[PDB]
Amino acid sequence: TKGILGRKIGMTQVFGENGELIPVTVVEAKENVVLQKKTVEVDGYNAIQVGFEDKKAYKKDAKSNKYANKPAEGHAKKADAAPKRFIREFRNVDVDAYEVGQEVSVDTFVAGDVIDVTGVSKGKGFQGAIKRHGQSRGPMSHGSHFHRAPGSVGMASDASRVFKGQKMPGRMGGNTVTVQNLEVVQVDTENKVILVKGNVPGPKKGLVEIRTSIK
Amino acid sequence: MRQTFMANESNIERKWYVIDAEGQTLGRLSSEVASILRGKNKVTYTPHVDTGDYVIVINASKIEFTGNKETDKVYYRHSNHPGGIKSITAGELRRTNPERLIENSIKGMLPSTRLGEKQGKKLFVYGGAEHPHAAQQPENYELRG
Amino acid sequence: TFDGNHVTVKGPKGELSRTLNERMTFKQEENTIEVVRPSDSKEDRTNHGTTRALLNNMVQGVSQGYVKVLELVGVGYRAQMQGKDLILNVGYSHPVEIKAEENITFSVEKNTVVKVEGISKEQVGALASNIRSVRPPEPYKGKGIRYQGEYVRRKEK
Amino acid sequence: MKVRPSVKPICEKCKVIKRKGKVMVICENPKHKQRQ
RNA sequence: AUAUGUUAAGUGGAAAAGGAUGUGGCGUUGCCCAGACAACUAG
RNA sequence: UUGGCACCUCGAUGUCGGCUCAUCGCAUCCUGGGGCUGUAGUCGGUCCCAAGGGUUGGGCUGUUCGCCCAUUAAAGCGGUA
RNA sequence: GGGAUAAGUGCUGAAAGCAUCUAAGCAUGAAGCCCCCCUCAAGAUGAGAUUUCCCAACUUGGUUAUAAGAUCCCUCAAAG
Ligand SMILES: [Mg+2]
Ligand SMILES: [Mg+2]
Ligand SMILES: [Mg+2]
Ligand SMILES: [Mg+2]
Ligand SMILES: [Mg+2]
Ligand SMILES: [Mg+2]
Ligand SMILES: [Mg+2]
Ligand SMILES: [Mg+2]
Ligand SMILES: [Mg+2]
Ligand SMILES: [Mg+2]
Ligand SMILES: [Mg+2]
Ligand SMILES: [Mg+2]
Ligand SMILES: [Mg+2]
Ligand SMILES: [Mg+2]
Ligand SMILES: [Mg+2]
Ligand SMILES: [Mg+2]
Ligand SMILES: [Mg+2]
Ligand SMILES: [Mg+2]
Ligand SMILES: [Mg+2]
Ligand SMILES: [Mg+2]
Ligand SMILES: [Mg+2]
Ligand SMILES: [Mg+2]
Ligand SMILES: [Mg+2]
Ligand SMILES: [Mg+2]
Ligand SMILES: [Mg+2]
Ligand SMILES: [Mg+2]
Ligand SMILES: [Mn+2]
Ligand SMILES: [Mn+2]
Ligand SMILES: [Mn+2]
Ligand SMILES: [Mn+2]
Ligand SMILES: [Mn+2]
Ligand SMILES: [Mn+2]
Ligand SMILES: [Mn+2]
Ligand SMILES: [Mn+2]
Ligand SMILES: [Mn+2]
Ligand SMILES: [Mn+2]
Ligand SMILES: [Mn+2]
Ligand SMILES: [Mn+2]
Ligand SMILES: [Mn+2]
Ligand SMILES: [Mn+2]
Ligand SMILES: [Mn+2]
Ligand SMILES: [Mn+2]
Ligand SMILES: [Mn+2]
Ligand SMILES: [Mn+2]
Ligand SMILES: [Mn+2]
Ligand SMILES: [Mn+2]
Ligand SMILES: [Mn+2]
Repeated sequence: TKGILGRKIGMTQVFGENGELIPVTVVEAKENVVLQKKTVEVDGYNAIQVGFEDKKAYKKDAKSNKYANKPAEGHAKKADAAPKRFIREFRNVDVDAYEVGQEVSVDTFVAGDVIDVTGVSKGKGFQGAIKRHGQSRGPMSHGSHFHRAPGSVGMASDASRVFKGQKMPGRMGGNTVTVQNLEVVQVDTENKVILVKGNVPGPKKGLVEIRTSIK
Repeated sequence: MRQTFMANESNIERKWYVIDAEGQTLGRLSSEVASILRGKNKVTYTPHVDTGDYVIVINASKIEFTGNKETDKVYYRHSNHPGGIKSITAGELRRTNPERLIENSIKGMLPSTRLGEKQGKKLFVYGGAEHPHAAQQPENYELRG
Repeated sequence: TFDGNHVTVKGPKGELSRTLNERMTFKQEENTIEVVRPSDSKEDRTNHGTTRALLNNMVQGVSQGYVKVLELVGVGYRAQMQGKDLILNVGYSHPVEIKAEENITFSVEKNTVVKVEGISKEQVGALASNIRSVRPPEPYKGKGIRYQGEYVRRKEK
Repeated sequence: MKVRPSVKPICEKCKVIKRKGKVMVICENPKHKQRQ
């Protein structure tokens, strides 16, 4: 069990020993530091809180999130770290190896390791039924005045509401998605890059959390 | 409108009591406690206000059943989603979270009216034998009849 | 031999081992006792008769235990181990793990002849019900794990 | 077990008994069992 | 609440022909210490 | 289902079949677990448990049905105006 | 993978000297039941927890600006 945070840089090919052509997503994990140890003792459960990418300066008196605020300052300073821009827990770690101040580094993931990867899923807008649930369209032609409408939405006078399940248009792109069982392909310790077999759900520059596969 | 005492919030005091479920039938402990909770027990009872005392029921785990119903009496629940009824739980409730078995069971014998609602919020059921609420200094109370 | 402990009529036999519940609420008699037929009052007579029966079945096997014998009437036959009979039985394409140390359960090895070797007839009847459970007596060429002395009806291909 | 509303012994080896709250035949013949 | 019994199915808190060593009452009877039911030994 | 009755609606409760979207029952078509078998094996018949999921594309007909061609593990039956 | 179960298969067992899976008590057993798997979720008013941040002047409970902290407004997009 292990995990690291990382920014999705994008996709490329790479070549197997057999000439096998393996699509790859390039994840990048510069500068993750453990920030807090969550024990059953105080926090009630077990977790390692890792702080991803580095961010600026001090309670510097200005507009952006780019600059850390006093609460962050104190949280990072309890960990002797510069303030970080993404922070996540991993429960299901080894919770004892891991002392608070330390870096995690890419080298923890070894090539051929199979993993699960979390991350929020790109982002379509308010979307129609045919795009959002795949539903077949009505006929064009043959006099139809039906194309992209979600169908009948219910019964007659018996189910006299619309059932709570019903699926219809709206926002598409949120929702965290994790995808199961992907090989680590290489790990490039020089740039902190790590190659992942297949595609991980981001947009681009999306934060993704790689962790050791479950099942 | 000759005479008839009505208890004000000025004119009312709320006592705390602890009940040992251990050794009792579910329904009988339930009804006795519900009357305790509604104040239906003081001579100064008055309907439009919460006249009741606090009840902490203890060792909820040891509550018992009469019939062959540890297995035969199911609780249902529906999620307001289609076909999302949930048959689950029998005297399995008494196994995990019996605090709710006693809680909901007692609470089903109070009126469904905001007063009755506040009244239900005066109960405290612990499967173990050790309430947090020692500071309220509850008096131990024996089940009548 | 004639040694058994008592308290709240839930008392271990002094030889080897025991521990058991009683249904309580019943007339009881020392040593062998009797009256499986009737006691106490009402149709609880059945229950008490099961009590006398259980304790009697208990004392009967503590000095001389009863052991079921199982014969493997097929071309395959189980080997042995210090905690298992190693049932490579019939021809299912793998050996199965088996057995437990609970109370006392001995192994056996005699080229297709095995035995539970417990104390009380309930534990023996159980571990052997399951030792015989792994394959069944298919009534043609009669093949399969078989309790010794069992009727095993057959039929025509 | 043949599963029927009616339950009577099948043959003069058969015996009737309750077993789950259900009356059942026990004829010893494999194709003569019953349980209402 | 009281006194005496019943019911173990939640019967109570839906249903029939038909089916069952489910239990309770009330009777009438044939074999029983000359040994019977059942079990076990002998055709 | 075909009906009987005429209790709601005649100052209006749109109607067959398809299309879109489904939802539920179990008297289960497939799949999972078993009993009996006139069950050797491979298949099957029949009953029992089980409703999680699944349950096809065409020719003819407005068709629902139905026959047929070709596939499928299977090409389930009913409720929801 | 684990737990409990159905039909079923049984073990021990009297009522009913036998016999019987059952009434006491045990063991086994399904794509189904629960946990496991994925997302949501403290308006869970039962409103939870952890870490860090800020910290007074006036007062006949309060009053007013401020701090931590944001937002308006402005350049934007991976968001809409
Ligand atoms: Mg468009
Ligand atoms: Mg109980
Ligand atoms: Mg609890
Ligand atoms: Mg209401
Ligand atoms: Mg039937
Ligand atoms: Mg059973
Ligand atoms: Mg009812
Ligand atoms: Mg009639
Ligand atoms: Mg009847
Ligand atoms: Mg009678
Ligand atoms: Mg009678
Ligand atoms: Mg007479
Ligand atoms: Mg729709
Ligand atoms: Mg049928
Ligand atoms: Mg189904
Ligand atoms: Mg579904
Ligand atoms: Mg077709
Ligand atoms: Mg064909
Ligand atoms: Mg098949
Ligand atoms: Mg059809
Ligand atoms: Mg349908
Ligand atoms: Mg168990
Ligand atoms: Mg809120
Ligand atoms: Mg509050
Ligand atoms: Mg909150
Ligand atoms: Mg503008
Ligand atoms: Mn289409
Ligand atoms: Mn139009
Ligand atoms: Mn058009
Ligand atoms: Mn309409
Ligand atoms: Mn009485
Ligand atoms: Mn009923
Ligand atoms: Mn009748
Ligand atoms: Mn009609
Ligand atoms: Mn009319
Ligand atoms: Mn008329
Ligand atoms: Mn009108
Ligand atoms: Mn109208
Ligand atoms: Mn069925
Ligand atoms: Mn089958
Ligand atoms: Mn279906
Ligand atoms: Mn199990
Ligand atoms: Mn016996
Ligand atoms: Mn909070
Ligand atoms: Mn003051
Ligand atoms: Mn500020
Ligand atoms: Mn860009």
